[PDB]
Order: sequence, then C-alpha cells, then structure tokens
Amino acid sequence: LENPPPPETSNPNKPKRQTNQLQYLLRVVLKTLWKHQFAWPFQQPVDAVKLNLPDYYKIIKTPMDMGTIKKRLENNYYWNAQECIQDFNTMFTNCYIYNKPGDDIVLMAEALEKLFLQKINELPTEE
Ligand SMILES: CCS(=O)(=O)Nc1cc(-c2cn(C)c3c(=O)[nH]ccc23)cc2c1ccn2C(C)(c1ccccn1)c1ccccn1
Repeated sequence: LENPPPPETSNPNKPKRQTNQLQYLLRVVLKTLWKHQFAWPFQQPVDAVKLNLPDYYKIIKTPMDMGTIKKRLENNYYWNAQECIQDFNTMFTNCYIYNKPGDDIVLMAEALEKLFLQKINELPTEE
C-alpha cells in the first residue's frame, strides 16, 4: 500500500487572516510541543511505507501531524483558532484509536496532550 498524500496545507481559495489566537497557536503552542522530547514521531505524517504499517491508513482516515499543523499556520490555512485546535485533537485521538492503551507511542501522545491543554488554557483575548 502507498502512503496517502499529506493533508493540504495551502489553499488560495480560502480567505486569510492573522489573529491573536492563531499567532499564539504557532509561536507558543506549536513551538512548545515541537521542542518536547516526545514530539519527534508527530512532526511529520505517519510514513506507513517506511515503518511497514500496512494497517495504519486502513483505519486512520483523518491523519494529522504537527508538521502539517505548522504549515497550515504558516500558510494562513485556518481562519478560526478552533480549526487548528481540532487538528491537534485529531492527531492525539488518532494515536488513541490505532494503538493499544498504555503503549509507548500513546504515552508520548498523552504527555504532549497534557502540555497542549495547559497552553490552550492560556489562549490570548480574541479581537
Ligand atoms: C516522523 C514520523 S515517521 O512516520 O517518519 N517516523 C515514525 C513515526 C512513528 C509513529 C507516529 N505515530 C503517530 C504512530 C502511531 O500512532 N503508531 C505507531 C507508530 C507511530 C513511530 C516511529 C517513527 C520512527 C520510528 N518509530 C518507532 C520506533 C516505530 C513504530 C512502529 C513501527 C516502526 N517504528 C516508534 C516511535 C515511538 C514509539 C514507538 N515506536
């Protein structure tokens, strides 16, 4: 099985804006998670071909990863902060669907999710 193409990260047919919360999502939230020890498996799409995971995209139909999220932020793909937060939540939940509770990769995702929720509790004031 091939890998799927990565999620779209630019779309010139969508209106674009910078906002306090989107800037925070890139410069604080994504930045903090990216530098975490456990971030590395989540910095690019799951490369099922490389990892020999023939069953991954058989069940994960909304793949998401922080590299995609970073690119989306950098390309002003998101209008609302919730659209970005939803992508982080999808990334975590994919991990909790494919892998058994308590597995290494799940424990990595849970640590990142705890940190993510902490930083989301500090989102700046909306315009
Ligand atoms: C940067 C993304 S990548 O695809 O190129 N590299 C890796 C990704 C992933 C990966 C990411 N996600 C979200 C999952 C998941 O949900 N289940 C299983 C594997 C993975 C794991 C990668 C690796 C590399 C080694 N590995 C490991 C060593 C791995 C896992 C499975 C098969 C082969 N190698 C790995 C790393 C951490 C914890 C456990 N295993």
